Amino acid sequence: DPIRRGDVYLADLSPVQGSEQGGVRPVVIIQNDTGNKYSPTVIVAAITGRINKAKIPTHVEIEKKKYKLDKDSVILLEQIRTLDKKRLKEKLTYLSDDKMKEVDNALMISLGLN
Amino acid sequence: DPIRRGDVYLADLSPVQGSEQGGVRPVVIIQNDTGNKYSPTVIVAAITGRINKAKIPTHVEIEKKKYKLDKDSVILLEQIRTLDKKRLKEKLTYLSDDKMKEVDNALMISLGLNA
Amino acid sequence: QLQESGGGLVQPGGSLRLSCAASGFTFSSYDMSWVRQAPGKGLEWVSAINRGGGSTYYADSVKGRFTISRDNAKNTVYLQMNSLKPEDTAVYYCATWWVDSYDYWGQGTQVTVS
Amino acid sequence: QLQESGGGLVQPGGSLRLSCAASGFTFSSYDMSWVRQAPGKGLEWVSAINRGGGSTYYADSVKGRFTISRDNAKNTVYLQMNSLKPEDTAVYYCATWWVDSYDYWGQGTQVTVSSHH
Ligand SMILES: [Cl-]
Repeated sequence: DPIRRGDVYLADLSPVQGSEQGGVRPVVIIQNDTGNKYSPTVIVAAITGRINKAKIPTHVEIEKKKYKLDKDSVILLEQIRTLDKKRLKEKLTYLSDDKMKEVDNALMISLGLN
Repeated sequence: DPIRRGDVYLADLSPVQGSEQGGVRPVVIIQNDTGNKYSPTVIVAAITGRINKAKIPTHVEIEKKKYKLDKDSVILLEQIRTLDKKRLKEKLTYLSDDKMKEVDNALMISLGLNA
Repeated sequence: QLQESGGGLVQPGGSLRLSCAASGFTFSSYDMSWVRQAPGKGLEWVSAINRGGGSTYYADSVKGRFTISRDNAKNTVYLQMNSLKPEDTAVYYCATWWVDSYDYWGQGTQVTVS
Repeated sequence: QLQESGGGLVQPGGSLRLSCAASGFTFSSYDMSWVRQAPGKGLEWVSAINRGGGSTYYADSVKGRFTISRDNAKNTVYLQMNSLKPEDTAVYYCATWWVDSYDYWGQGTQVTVSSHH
């Protein structure tokens, strides 16, 4: 498996165009749990490890230890795409409640929802 | 010229896998206007013409006449993706403030957000 | 797959800690509930707790008397029952809550207050 | 490209309706602002309105006295000014607001509030 909001999975984003974040990288499930149950697709936010700290209100930092990733990475809430579940590979971890509150406010800003 | 939240642009979403929406179809800019000005990418929600009515809180109907479409269509707030602006073809129209309020609510549901 | 323990007989005003141990599935992907059934009565939902532990819920009949908790490292759910009263006598099942329905059910455990 | 009209001389307590007509660009893509300038005393931002019309903003000095509006079919902005007082005397410019800065500027229209002679 059951896919829960705030889980981090390995996903294949290829291919992409221009400045879109591509490749096979970690992504966090941001779609609601009901969508995550019945829908053939999920909505994710890309996670990138090519940066460590980021002073942007749509970026959220995640520790490598607590969240069990390759290195300290950053969730990019401006890089979002709906992926068919077939693109999700292995499950890495899931985000804590506090971190997911941060992801929520970051989404509110990213989409100008207030 | 400028890209504004709530604009409807023609956009190339291909390629896709499985049940993801695809091809070159109208999409709605849902990214905040700061991104729409300075960012190389925008965030959009796909519009489909395969149904003109939709029983789902992530769906928003749009009439063909007002918005200059080929036929009555639906905005899918469960199909959203970040696109480089180079994918944006022609600008079709923009949504009314009321319609954008509906889009916003649908997005709040899609992403499980609360006011 | 779900084994309950900790039930027993106690006097009124006593306390107990029911526990439910999961195996054979990924515990970090389901929400958990406690529901009870008294002899000759239907199932009464008692409490629940989300996947990460931050959010907890309780039936009006047990509210404020019982406290639900989870340990995701031990893959276990707990229910701390205090200020027990005779009406709490029942068999207590853990169950997994996934968006709307229940899926796996544990082996009941008896709680008696007299 | 932006032509103001509607300015004039009025007694205190009067009202006026300023209008700004756009051409040469897609009016359905900009937010609009009114800013005024009194002689010598610096530029004072007055009001604004979003691209679709639903959202309007006003400076504390004009708030409740003025009402901003838009017709996107006529590609025009309006400012209704009521309860005018001498301190409102100034030149009034329409401008386009896009996220943070201005882009196109009108030529201005003069507004004078005095009892005269
Ligand atoms: Cl395709």
